[PDB]
Amino acid sequence: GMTHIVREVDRPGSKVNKKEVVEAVTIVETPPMVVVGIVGYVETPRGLR
Amino acid sequence: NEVVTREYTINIHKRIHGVGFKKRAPRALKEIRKFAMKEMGTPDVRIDTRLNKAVWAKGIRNVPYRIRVRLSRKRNEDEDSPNKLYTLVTYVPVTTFKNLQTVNVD
Amino acid sequence: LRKSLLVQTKRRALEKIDLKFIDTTSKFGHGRFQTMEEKKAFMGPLKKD
RNA sequence: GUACCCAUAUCCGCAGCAGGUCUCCAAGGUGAACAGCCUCUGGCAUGUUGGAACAAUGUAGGUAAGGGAAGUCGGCAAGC
RNA sequence: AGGCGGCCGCCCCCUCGCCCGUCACGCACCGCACGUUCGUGGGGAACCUGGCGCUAAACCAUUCGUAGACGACCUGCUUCUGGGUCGGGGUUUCGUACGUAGCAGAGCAGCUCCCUCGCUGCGAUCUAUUGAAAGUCAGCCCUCGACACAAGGGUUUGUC
Ligand SMILES: [Mg+2]
Ligand SMILES: [Mg+2]
Ligand SMILES: [Mg+2]
Ligand SMILES: [Mg+2]
Ligand SMILES: [Mg+2]
Ligand SMILES: [Mg+2]
Ligand SMILES: [Mg+2]
Ligand SMILES: [Mg+2]
Ligand SMILES: [Mg+2]
Ligand SMILES: [Mg+2]
Ligand SMILES: [Mg+2]
Ligand SMILES: [Mg+2]
Ligand SMILES: [Mg+2]
Ligand SMILES: [Mg+2]
Ligand SMILES: [Mg+2]
Ligand SMILES: [Mg+2]
Repeated sequence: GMTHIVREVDRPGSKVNKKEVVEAVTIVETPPMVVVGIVGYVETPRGLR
Repeated sequence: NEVVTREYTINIHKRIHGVGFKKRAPRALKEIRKFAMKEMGTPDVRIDTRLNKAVWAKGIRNVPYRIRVRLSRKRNEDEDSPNKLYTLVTYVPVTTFKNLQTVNVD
Repeated sequence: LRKSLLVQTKRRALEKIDLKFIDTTSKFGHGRFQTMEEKKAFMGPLKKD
């Protein structure tokens, strides 16, 4: 889903500086990646094999 | 191979969403036949004139949202169909709909 | 989520952000409240009790 | 001479064709009204097909923040 | 874009595995071509025997929506942390349901213990019950609450 963030902006030389800025912010659920396989590649003169 | 009878609260308002005004009440009875075929298992479904009145009591486009039904299964004789069992869906009225669930009726 | 294959500063990357407020209002419609306890403390008792 | 149709199916148009053809009877409500809308007496199965989904384009209908004719040969169409 | 080659220790054996000399034969098919080759050539269907083993997967059907003109794409299916239908909550949308009571209510009409807001009847609305009622996933979330369902079918597919 998507949410807001009321974010303080530490970027000098702007009207944005030292003010609260609300931005469109997404959320991506990322479960931990379980490792299974190993794949190796040989560099060929047509690409990778 | 049983003669069982169960009650249900089919929700036509959430089984129909996006059907036009001149088809909203006829598609409800195809949905009731499909629900009876899914629940009891036989393709032969006979709904009653009381259930016809209960569906068509408020026009074609103002379909009543939820209907208490009673599905009975019976056998067939006298040069019967290849489907020996048929679901006779009958209508039973009830004032409220809250806290009502599926009841196996003797 | 792929790592960026080019490294740039541009005063656009590696800025220490300061998170202040992240809204969790009702996205199923128009949101009116932040948390369940705040909604109950604003509305008070109902027919549920 | 005396049946029957007298018509979006008995007439004419090559046809059960959104075409054309002369008449009498006409109720209740709202309403000035034989206007428009809903009913009764009386008819009908939606007009030579049904089932599933609601893609583009189309044919009819309705909207849209701010500007209000700046588009276009022309306020054409639509709307007040 | 790999499969033959090299070393070590044995094995059934061979000292004619090759050039020089002697001997005698094997088709000498009597003039004739496509003959001798890397071939135990490439792949396809079967026949009988030895050993080692293998015991499935797609497509339809059904469901699903993250997809769809039709095809196509991503998905679920077990009897226990499986799915489905109702129900229950959470969220939301509109705005306070029917009934009840009122010494609220513009007022009006009737009755008599002649009534120190007297009662009754009609009466747009209003108040309390009432942030009430109603819908809420069909393309929202959780539910181990109640029911039934579950290995149930059809078509096809092998590499000397
Ligand atoms: Mg006559
Ligand atoms: Mg005609
Ligand atoms: Mg005409
Ligand atoms: Mg003609
Ligand atoms: Mg009249
Ligand atoms: Mg009048
Ligand atoms: Mg028809
Ligand atoms: Mg016709
Ligand atoms: Mg506008
Ligand atoms: Mg506007
Ligand atoms: Mg103006
Ligand atoms: Mg001008
Ligand atoms: Mg001009
Ligand atoms: Mg005009
Ligand atoms: Mg307008
Ligand atoms: Mg109402």
